[PDB]
Amino acid sequence: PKSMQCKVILLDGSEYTCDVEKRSRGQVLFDKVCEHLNLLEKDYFGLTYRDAENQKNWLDPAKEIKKQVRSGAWHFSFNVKFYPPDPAQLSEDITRYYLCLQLRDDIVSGRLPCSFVTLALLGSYTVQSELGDYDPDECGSDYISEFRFAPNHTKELEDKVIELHKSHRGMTPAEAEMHFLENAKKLSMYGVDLHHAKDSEGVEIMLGVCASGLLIYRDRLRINRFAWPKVLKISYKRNNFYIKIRPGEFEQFESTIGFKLPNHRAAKRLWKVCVEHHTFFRLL
Ligand SMILES: CCN(CC)c1cccc(O)c1
Repeated sequence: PKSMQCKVILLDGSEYTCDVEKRSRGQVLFDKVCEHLNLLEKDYFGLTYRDAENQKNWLDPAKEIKKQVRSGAWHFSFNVKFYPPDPAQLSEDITRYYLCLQLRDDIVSGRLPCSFVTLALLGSYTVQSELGDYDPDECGSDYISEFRFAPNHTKELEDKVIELHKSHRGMTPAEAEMHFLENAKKLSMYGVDLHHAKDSEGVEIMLGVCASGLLIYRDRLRINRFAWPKVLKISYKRNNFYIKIRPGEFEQFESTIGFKLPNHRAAKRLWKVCVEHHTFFRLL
């Protein structure tokens, strides 16, 4: 029975290494990672890998690892797949902790845009959870934390994190992570997976997939929302992606909306994440 070495980047940036049989389905590796992380609420999380295009793909837990990574290294990242709309309803604090770690990376990476004050408030709750009560002995008029908080760090932002941290005296880690999530969950791009596309007229847009539905970002003025209830069917063909959109109240026919993706693989990637999110929605 031949075994392949797996390397997994965890959300704290640490690296987990293990072996699985070469014919293993993704679930086998994911179970080993989740046991390492003492994670029980596993269904919100998944593993990603990079293809030769350095594009992120979800490892399908139901499919053979070898049939997915194909030519690539057995190198993966542990990520949030389904962002809970209401993280207070997760059963375990450790689930909320890994969700906070994922959101901290979504923020630093710029996937999750954030106002100055929200960057400072989230940062202040992270510092509270990890260091406890503000300590002046660990501070100065110049102080620059180790913590990454934003895609573009400024002294103004560092100062504001310290001001807010002083206010959290006595707050426990689970409490500070809950306040972190109460703020993060309200951000317009929370849990939104963005896909580059063109509309039917060749105009570049972004397609956003999230718990609530599919978002179109044409411009800051033109923004379509298709709540999952309105979506009957999601399909791809060649480089094309289509959604079948419910007749309006008293209308006779469904409508189909068509999009151009960068290639067949990018169309397939978007369709799979849409199907998986639509299922998640009907379980809420
Ligand atoms: C079990 C997999 N399924 C996929 C959408 C899922 C994922 C997260 C929560 C949940 O209640 C269900």
